[PDB]
Amino acid sequence: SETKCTLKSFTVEKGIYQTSNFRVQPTESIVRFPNITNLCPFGEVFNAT
Amino acid sequence: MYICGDSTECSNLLLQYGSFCTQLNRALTGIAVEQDKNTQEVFAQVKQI
Ligand SMILES: *[C@@H]1O[C@H](CO)[C@@H](O[C@@H]2O[C@H](CO)[C@@H](O)[C@H](O)[C@H]2NC(C)=O)[C@H](O)[C@H]1NC(C)=O
Repeated sequence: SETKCTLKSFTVEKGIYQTSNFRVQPTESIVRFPNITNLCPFGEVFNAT
Repeated sequence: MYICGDSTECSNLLLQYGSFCTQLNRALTGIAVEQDKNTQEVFAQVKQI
C-alpha cells in the first residue's frame, strides 16, 4: 500500500521500488547541563537606582 | 532527509513546494538503472559460458 501511495497508482507493475525510509525514532529524551546553583546577579542591574 | 533532517516542521514547509524530491529520486533511480544496464550490456554479450 505504501508503494501504491508513492507511485500514485492503483496498479503496480513487476519490479522493485523505493518507498519512504526507516528513520529510527528516539526512545526518550535526556538533558545534561552543569550543576550551577547560584542565580545570576540580575538584581544588581534591574533592582538598581 | 538531506534537506529537512528529521524535522516535521521542515518537512511541512518542503511539502508546500512542488514534487522536486520525487523528481530527484526519479532521476537518480534512472541513473542507477542506466549504470547497471551499461555494465550488463558491455560484458554479457555472449550468454554461453
Ligand atoms: C527586585 O526584583 C524582584 C524580581 O524581579 C522583584 O520581585 C518581584 O517583583 C514583581 C513585580 O513587582 C512581583 O510581582 C513579584 O511578586 C516579586 N517577587 C518575586 C518573588 O518574584 C522585586 O519587586 C524587585 N524589587 C524592586 C525594589 O524593584
